[PDB]
Amino acid sequence: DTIKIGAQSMTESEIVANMIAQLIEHDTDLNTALVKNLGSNYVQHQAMLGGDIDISATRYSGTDLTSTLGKEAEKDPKKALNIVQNEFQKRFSYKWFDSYGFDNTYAFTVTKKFAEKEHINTVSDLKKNASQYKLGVDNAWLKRKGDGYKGFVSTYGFEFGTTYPMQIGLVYDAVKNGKMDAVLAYSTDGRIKAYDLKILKDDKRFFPPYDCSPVIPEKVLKEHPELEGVINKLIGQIDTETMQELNYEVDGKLKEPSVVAKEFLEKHHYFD
Repeated sequence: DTIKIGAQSMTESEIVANMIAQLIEHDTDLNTALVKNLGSNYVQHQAMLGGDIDISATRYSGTDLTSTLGKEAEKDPKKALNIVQNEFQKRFSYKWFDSYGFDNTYAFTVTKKFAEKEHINTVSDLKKNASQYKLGVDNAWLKRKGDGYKGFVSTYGFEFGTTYPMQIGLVYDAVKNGKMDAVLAYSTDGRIKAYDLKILKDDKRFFPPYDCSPVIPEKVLKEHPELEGVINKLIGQIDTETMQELNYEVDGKLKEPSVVAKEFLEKHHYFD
């Protein structure tokens, strides 16, 4: 009776995974374990297949759509969501829930200085001097299909001078400190606001939506009928603006994801 909760290696996945674990134990007698440092959605998916985790705390619609399901990058939020839901159900009997209420999308990000200096408002504005720029990206974007670099190139019609892959958590100082001209940040990271960075408009709508949801096998839900009510408490409850604050509590204020989770659940009375 130990529910195994997967967290991807993002602050966000850790906060949400602890929130799920605590809400489970508060409402139930099921205990819980966290399985951290899953490198990606593929790692998260494989582990669910093998039964190493019972719950993905965080999955993102555009990410599994273009990799796990091998589909085209659907550009509409609603349609892209319905497609992963019906496909996860049809293919695996896994329930991809409705969103928590937030989108966590790749976002081209620069300092306000650099954008005045280079006159940048949109991702197409980068084209003009692109080969002069250094771009910071995560370990996994350059090789991704459909929504990765290969696809960025054939949509936007240019490449950056040099691309630097690094742990996502480092792209926020690297851009503030002039070490990169641009980075491919994640929009729910709270350091974008905290460092007064600028998100460039994705003017060609290259990126799919990345609405965030928990995923749990039906097999696991039927086995523990009191689980879905728990998870249901969180659905539609965390907007982007809230998830940016929560993330910042860990990345900026250096609090444990467990403490951030506890404090959020306490503020909302554990949603009863």
